[PDB]
Amino acid sequence: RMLVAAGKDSEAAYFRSMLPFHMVRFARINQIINEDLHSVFSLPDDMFNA
Amino acid sequence: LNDYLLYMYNTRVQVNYGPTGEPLDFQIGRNQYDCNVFRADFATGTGYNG
Repeated sequence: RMLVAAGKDSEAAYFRSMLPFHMVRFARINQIINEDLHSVFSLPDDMFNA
Repeated sequence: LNDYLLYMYNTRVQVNYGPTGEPLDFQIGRNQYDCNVFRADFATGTGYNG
């Protein structure tokens, strides 16, 4: 919305077209973090929050 | 079709979104042409040949 309001059109449409690639990449990252990096070596919650 | 209508649009053409968030739920142009009629509905023919 900010890019469109500022008169930027080509790259606004470029990002709008590139959105599914972004979503797929971040889904892969979430899957790796949640289902591969789980061990006792993972940081405890009380330190992660702090 | 929803992805096509929002490709390379600027501030000159006015876009007004709706509350539902469904595809094709906006009013476009100075005359505010309602685009909700193009969503599929099998009870009565809308947005297709019949």
